[PDB]
Amino acid sequence: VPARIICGCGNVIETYSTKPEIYVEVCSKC
Amino acid sequence: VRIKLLLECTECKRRNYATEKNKRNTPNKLELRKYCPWCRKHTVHREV
Amino acid sequence: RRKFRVRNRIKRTGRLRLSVFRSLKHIYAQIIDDEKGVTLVSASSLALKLKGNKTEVARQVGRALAEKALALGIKQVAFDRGPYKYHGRVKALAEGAREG
Amino acid sequence: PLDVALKRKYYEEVRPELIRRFGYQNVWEVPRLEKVVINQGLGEAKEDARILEKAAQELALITGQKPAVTRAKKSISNFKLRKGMPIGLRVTLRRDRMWIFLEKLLNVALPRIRDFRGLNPNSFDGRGNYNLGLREQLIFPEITYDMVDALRGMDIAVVTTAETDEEARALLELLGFPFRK
Amino acid sequence: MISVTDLRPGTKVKMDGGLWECVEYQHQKLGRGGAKVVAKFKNLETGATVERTFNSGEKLEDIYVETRELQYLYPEGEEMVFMDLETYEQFAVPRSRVVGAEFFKEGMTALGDMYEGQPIKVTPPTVVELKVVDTPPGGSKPATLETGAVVQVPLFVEPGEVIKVDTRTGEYVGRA
Amino acid sequence: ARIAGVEIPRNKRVDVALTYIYGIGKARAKEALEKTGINPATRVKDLTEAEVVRLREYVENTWKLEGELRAEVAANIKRLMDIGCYRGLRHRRGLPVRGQRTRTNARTRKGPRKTVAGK
Amino acid sequence: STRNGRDSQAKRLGVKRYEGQVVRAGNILVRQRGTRFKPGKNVGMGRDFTLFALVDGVVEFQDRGRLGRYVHVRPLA
Amino acid sequence: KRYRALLEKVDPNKVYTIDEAARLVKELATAKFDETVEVHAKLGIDPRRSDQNVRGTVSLPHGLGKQVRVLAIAKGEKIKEAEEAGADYVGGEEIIQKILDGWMDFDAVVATPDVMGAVGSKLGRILGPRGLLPNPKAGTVGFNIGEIIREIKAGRIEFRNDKTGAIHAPVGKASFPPEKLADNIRAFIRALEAHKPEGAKGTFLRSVYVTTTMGPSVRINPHS
RNA sequence: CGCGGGGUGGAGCAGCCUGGUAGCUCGUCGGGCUCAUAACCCGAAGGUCGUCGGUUCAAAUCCGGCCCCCGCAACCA
RNA sequence: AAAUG
RNA sequence: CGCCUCCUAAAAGGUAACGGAGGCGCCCAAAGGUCCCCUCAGGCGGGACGGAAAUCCGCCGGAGAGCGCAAGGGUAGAAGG
Ligand SMILES: [Mg+2]
Ligand SMILES: [Mg+2]
Ligand SMILES: [Mg+2]
Ligand SMILES: [Mg+2]
Ligand SMILES: [Mg+2]
Ligand SMILES: [Mg+2]
Ligand SMILES: [Mg+2]
Ligand SMILES: [Mg+2]
Ligand SMILES: [Mg+2]
Ligand SMILES: [Mg+2]
Ligand SMILES: [Mg+2]
Ligand SMILES: [Mg+2]
Ligand SMILES: [Mg+2]
Repeated sequence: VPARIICGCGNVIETYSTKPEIYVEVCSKC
Repeated sequence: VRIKLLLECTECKRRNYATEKNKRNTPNKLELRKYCPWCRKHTVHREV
Repeated sequence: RRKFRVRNRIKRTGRLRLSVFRSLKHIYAQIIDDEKGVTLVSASSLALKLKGNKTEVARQVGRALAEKALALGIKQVAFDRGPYKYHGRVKALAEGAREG
Repeated sequence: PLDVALKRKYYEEVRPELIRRFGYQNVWEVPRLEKVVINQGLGEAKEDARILEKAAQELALITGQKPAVTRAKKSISNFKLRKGMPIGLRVTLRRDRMWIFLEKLLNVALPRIRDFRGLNPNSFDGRGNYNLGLREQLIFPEITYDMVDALRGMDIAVVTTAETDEEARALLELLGFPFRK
Repeated sequence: MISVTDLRPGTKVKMDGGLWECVEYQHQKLGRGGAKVVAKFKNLETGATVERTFNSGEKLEDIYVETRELQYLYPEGEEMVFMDLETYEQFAVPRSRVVGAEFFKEGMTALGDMYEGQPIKVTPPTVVELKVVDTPPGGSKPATLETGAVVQVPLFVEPGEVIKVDTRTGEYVGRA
Repeated sequence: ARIAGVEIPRNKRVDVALTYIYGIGKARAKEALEKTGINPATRVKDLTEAEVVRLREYVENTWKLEGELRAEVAANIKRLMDIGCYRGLRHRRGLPVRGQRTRTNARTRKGPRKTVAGK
Repeated sequence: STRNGRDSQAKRLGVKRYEGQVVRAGNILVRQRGTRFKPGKNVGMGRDFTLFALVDGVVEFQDRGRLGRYVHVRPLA
Repeated sequence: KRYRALLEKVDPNKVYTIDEAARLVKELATAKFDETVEVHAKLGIDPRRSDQNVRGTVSLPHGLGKQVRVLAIAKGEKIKEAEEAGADYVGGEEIIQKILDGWMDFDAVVATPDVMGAVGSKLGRILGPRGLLPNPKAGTVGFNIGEIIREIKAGRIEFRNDKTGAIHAPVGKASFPPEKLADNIRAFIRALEAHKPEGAKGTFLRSVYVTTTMGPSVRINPHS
């Protein structure tokens, strides 16, 4: 199933895997 | 051997036998298979 | 140093092989007689044109090899095909008293 | 799913470069991705009833492919466990599973790795393929800190139809693989 | 039925209806007579010994008294039960054939002389750990160990304190 | 509750929870909360993604710590691998380097014991 | 006083019907341990690797390079 | 009273022929629940003769069910075989903690050799005098745990001689189809007869009966 | 020249058939009791298991060759 | 109960 | 002191010695039928805990692996998994 990457560093990522409820506390922002 | 042991097979209520060799300890604790009797043909077969 | 062994053949003891070939687009099949190294009967897939299913296409080339065969004395053979996997593509064709 | 953010990027942003870069002739001939493997040794099929399936439903929880439980081939006195069954866990990623994975890895995963100052540039070498290891497994999104009794590192091996490292290097590089450079 | 010329210390055999084990063996062939085997033995259960002599012929009758390692489980009647931590069989050994059955412990690993699946000698180790559950906090005082037996110990050793005791002398050989 | 370098504290007030970091002492933790106006007493188990995020904001860039500081210090100590700075020639031989009594004590910089005989 | 002096009763192995000899169905043609020789035309082999005629005929020894050695039996034509 | 009109259903002098006590064993038992048909027999041996004690189980053609909670204490995927076998409770040296401290809601207890060690080491005295501990003779130890667990449900029950020199064992339920229990009995005898300690002087089965869980016990001819 | 057994912490002995475990007593060093020394009490260190090969997933252990060891024989002339 | 300098 | 393997044994078989050197008195209810699949040991890279071979990836590798046990013949176009 598709998904959403809700970091904190803004930047959301729409892709796929399991459970589109992802709080990636730190995407590619370092 | 001892852990080995000899044994035959009885047609289920009756005669005839096969006489194979079980193997105690390892796969043991009783054992039966399908085999053909001098009389009529094919059935189970228990030890004893 | 060899991908697939095959040799389901090699296990050919009973004369007259029904040698098959699984081409990406077609299917050929010959009735070979080793101990002579001669092919007694053919009948290919698209090398005869024929339909467009693939498997239903095989069925055809099957009946085509059988009929042709029979009228030559053949009537008893042994199937084959290396990676035959004997599936889908199977040509359980009528005639040819080779059973199976 | 037949297509992803990275998949596209490869086709319409990497494909071009490499060609322009090394100057390939035939379409195919240019670096593509074959498969990326991710296994775990665990070595923990010891006493106490080594279930360690959690690590299997997880390995695959972040992959989407139940892993294949490999076993010991020989048998070693030195470190207990021997002859057979015991340890081993590993899944092979291809096609779309291959893409929808590398994405996260490259976008969300590698990012949070204790220090991580890029990916050691030597792990190629003659390999038209690449290899790298991870200590944790929580580096991924599909899994949180709470749920995971114990830690679990793993090896990630990406195979490439590339013959050279430059070919391999560039590719994984145009894709998004950070590099200890 | 093994002869004698083929004995060796350690060989166990059945003599006079009893169980022994050659511990001394010396071929003797002096003068031109026939050879002779002069050995010394030890009963497997009692300690009793007995040096003897045999001609070259004379056969003896080897026995199969292998020594597996058993394990205590629980008391019952005037017996105590063990287990071969190997095939986990159950052996109900009569208090007599369990050397130092006391000073033992319901859960300790010891040794037994399996003779046809029935121990005739069950020895623990020379010294085992045991929790004294007795003794007056009062020097060389008596202390009832968890196994009911009593032992002489120093002062500092007080109730609850687990100690060591040579299972041959039942003497306090230090603390845990 | 992953902060600078995913180091995760929890279920207790942030004040001390921050301390649970290599580079965050009770001080840098009490000067870190007022600079983002959050409630010290609050349990880490509740705080706007913003409170946490802008928190992981400061922390990480406010000062270099664990991982990078941790590793870094070792290097600090390395440099004393010159030619013979007496402050290093004590670091090479696991011994205190701030002039502490050595005859006795000084145990903390020398593992347990070695004893040996007497005269 | 030695530690040896043992051996095993010889077994008499080898080809027991050479090329061009007439046999009858049944004749064991070869006795051998491994498969020094392999079955051929009208030549089944046994449990112990013993090649034996399958039909009345002659014996032929086909050497097949790295493919091994064969013993066939071309029946009487 | 109440057993009086219940006890008349037994010829104190007579000798039955299994079957005889089968139609009967049902008229003997009558309660507000299904009574299990018990069986007793004074075997000719001496307890004190360590060798002659009788520890053996038997898989029955009829009777016996999952009326038992079996615990499989093992390591590895043995658990998978066990759980799939019908191992109400599963788990190695972590479940020992359940039992060790209070827990006790099962009947049988199978296990695997590999984890068997710790078991009897730290469970000996507890389930030891309880006969629950895993023993080879009483086949509740091993690796083929599958059949094992799967079988304590079909019809395999133990029966170890007591100290008085007698052995008893439930051969089935009271509302059992006539020729089933009667047949289920010979199965029990033929196996216990089949276990005669080599040096047991005299006649073996000396007193063998057919009782009901609650009441009457008709002695029979164990060769009927 | 054969006959059997033996080489394991500093000493003297277990452990070896039933391969995965170094057990004991004394000694040693540390610390207490004494003015001190013993004793005694507390605690600790120490074994290429004679060597060189092989067998095993692994060997003190099973297998072989050597090296030292201890004891027994060498008779009819 | 309990040696010696 | 019977049985197996190799040498002696002189290119068929057979062949002695208080000649050289080793094994056996068992074992597997799968280590047996059959059908379908798979190919090794090692070696150089490459890789989190990881020896010097635990698991993974890439080549290179016709057999040096394996085939319960001695040795021999045999064998990956399987006798191996
Ligand atoms: Mg001879
Ligand atoms: Mg000879
Ligand atoms: Mg000979
Ligand atoms: Mg020979
Ligand atoms: Mg001292
Ligand atoms: Mg003979
Ligand atoms: Mg020769
Ligand atoms: Mg010859
Ligand atoms: Mg390899
Ligand atoms: Mg490597
Ligand atoms: Mg390793
Ligand atoms: Mg490695
Ligand atoms: Mg290797």
